[PDB]
Amino acid sequence: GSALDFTSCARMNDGALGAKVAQAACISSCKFQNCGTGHCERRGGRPTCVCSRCGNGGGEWPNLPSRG
Repeated sequence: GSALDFTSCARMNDGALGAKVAQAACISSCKFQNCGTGHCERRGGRPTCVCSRCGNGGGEWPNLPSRG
């Protein structure tokens, strides 16, 4: 489909205003999928919306912590 964005956080590169739109769009979409929050993260040059603290999936582990 002819769309301006495929990801909620594409606007992250639309200036400071875009940053707010990006984060807002991201956070909202995350909540809808049962995620505590959302933040715009760039992956492979791609400005993607990544949800943090999700019910099923966790979030992220860059340092890789312990289990318990």
